[PDB]
Amino acid sequence: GSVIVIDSKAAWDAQLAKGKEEHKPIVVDFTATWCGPCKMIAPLFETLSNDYAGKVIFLKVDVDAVAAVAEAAGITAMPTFHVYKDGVKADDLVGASQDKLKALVAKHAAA
Repeated sequence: GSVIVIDSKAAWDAQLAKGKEEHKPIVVDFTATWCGPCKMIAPLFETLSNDYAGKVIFLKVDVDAVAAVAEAAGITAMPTFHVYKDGVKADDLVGASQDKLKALVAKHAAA
């Protein structure tokens, strides 16, 4: 896919600012290597990044690799998906439903 891997708070801030400047929504997958359903839904997140390439920005945050971002985002259960617009959180979805992830991305690609 074209998912962007976040490796630091500085990278996070730069991506959120990019989505603001471009007026494109950002969808973020908060994931962990130990999370079974996270690994199950990762292929779909990749496919969606291709399907919406150029329209929606896709980010990935490994919560243990970038704990400062996971903490600031208030993560507690996984998978968690966030949508950012204008640099701030606009929507979220917690859980491994593939139908619901598809619907979240479709809603913001059309909004």
